[PDB]
Amino acid sequence: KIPVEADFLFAYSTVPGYYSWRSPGRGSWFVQALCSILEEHGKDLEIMQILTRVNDRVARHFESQSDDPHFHEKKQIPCVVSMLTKELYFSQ
Amino acid sequence: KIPVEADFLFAYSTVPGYYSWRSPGRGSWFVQALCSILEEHGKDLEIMQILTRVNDRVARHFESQSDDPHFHEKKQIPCVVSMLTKELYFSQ
Amino acid sequence: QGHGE
Amino acid sequence: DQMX
Amino acid sequence: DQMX
Amino acid sequence: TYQYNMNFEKLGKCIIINNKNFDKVTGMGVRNGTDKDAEALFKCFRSLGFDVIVYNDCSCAKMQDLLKKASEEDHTNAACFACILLSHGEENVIYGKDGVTPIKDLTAHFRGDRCKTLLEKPKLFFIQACRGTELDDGIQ
Amino acid sequence: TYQYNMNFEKLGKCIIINNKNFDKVTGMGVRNGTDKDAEALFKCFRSLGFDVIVYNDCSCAKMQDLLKKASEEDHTNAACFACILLSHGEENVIYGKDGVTPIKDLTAHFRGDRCKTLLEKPKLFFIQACRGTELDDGIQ
Repeated sequence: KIPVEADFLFAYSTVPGYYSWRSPGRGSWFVQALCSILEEHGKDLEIMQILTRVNDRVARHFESQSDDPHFHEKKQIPCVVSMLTKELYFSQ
Repeated sequence: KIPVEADFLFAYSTVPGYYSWRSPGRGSWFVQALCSILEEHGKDLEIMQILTRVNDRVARHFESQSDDPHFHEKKQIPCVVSMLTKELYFSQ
Repeated sequence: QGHGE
Repeated sequence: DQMX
Repeated sequence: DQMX
Repeated sequence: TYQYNMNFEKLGKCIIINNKNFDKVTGMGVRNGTDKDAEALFKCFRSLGFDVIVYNDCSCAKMQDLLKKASEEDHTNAACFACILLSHGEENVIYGKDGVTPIKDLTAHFRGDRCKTLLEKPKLFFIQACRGTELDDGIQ
Repeated sequence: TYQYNMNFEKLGKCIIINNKNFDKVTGMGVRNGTDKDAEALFKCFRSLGFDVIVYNDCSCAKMQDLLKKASEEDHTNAACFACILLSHGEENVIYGKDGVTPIKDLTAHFRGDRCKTLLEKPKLFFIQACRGTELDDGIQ
């Protein structure tokens, strides 16, 4: 028997309760980060290693820009939820 | 700047909305599995590798048993939520 | 694959 | 077993 | 930037 | 014994729901920049080996049907499954062009007891959407 | 680098909250088998190098205060922080002996802006508790 909720993985762009940022001219922060990491390590790193680097990239390389001081210089951290039972490599 | 919600990791015994199992004689399934994996790999595997193995151990090695057919032969899968920005090793 | 500290 |  |  | 078996004919199916324009009734604005996300995602997942298809401005009913139908396909020869959601959203819910729908209902179709061909195979969901209205001011 | 820096005077603090007995008014029964969990966790995290402290049958106020004070201590010389919660629970909340308290509020104390000596350091929370009343019948 295998739990029916097993082997799922949710890669959220942000943590519960928070906003998620998107730059109109470059796309959302989360996707920009995900694609740059996958393009460089998509075939040689385990999925969690990849998403962990995505968390770091989003957390460090981005900061909101707005006229309204209320939304000025805000940060963001993605959220990975894993119910996986094995390591995942996109290859071989 | 670093996001205030960054660098947290929540290792839940079960997924949102579900029960979590405990044996009065051996302890909770999740704790048994976690200690078992940590005792053998706590100092040589990355935290996510450890928790993924815990996920698999809880999912495959346990099944509930109750005189009540309603709570008989039930399964469980843990839930790891990560906001970590780096890999975590307990050694060195 | 290969994970390594 | 019991539930938590 | 805009929020989603 | 610690890695998912990827020795399958296909890596798997990948669904990208790209919601840019929403019904005036929802009050949600245009998600400028989501086309660049969708295209960049298309290339990356295609490069990984996924058979990806992009669906634009889906209604809640469409998204539901999309995932339900996918969960009913034969994944016997696939290594896994992936779904990317790009839209406005709130805690536990994502917007279709006509309103919100539970993320839980979109993914439940893939539970082990509802999609036998993906049993013991990874089911990936990437979600770009708000989950509330809190702001992270950052520190240091 | 891609790994958390572990070159600190000590690995860190490990707080274990072992709730076995609850007030009658909560409707929660005794959690037989939890002492065995706590004992095993304590030995295990001590072996890893954590300075472990075990609390028992804590009220909601004690749990909140205990974690607030830990977050106000100086972690400058520690690599990380670990907290293990053993108790009854419902979605998003955990039981004290006299009631329920949000998990978010217990962990919020260690946010980057409220516990600067743990900033950029991993903050781990292991939680053994129910999160609802759904049962997983399993498949295969």
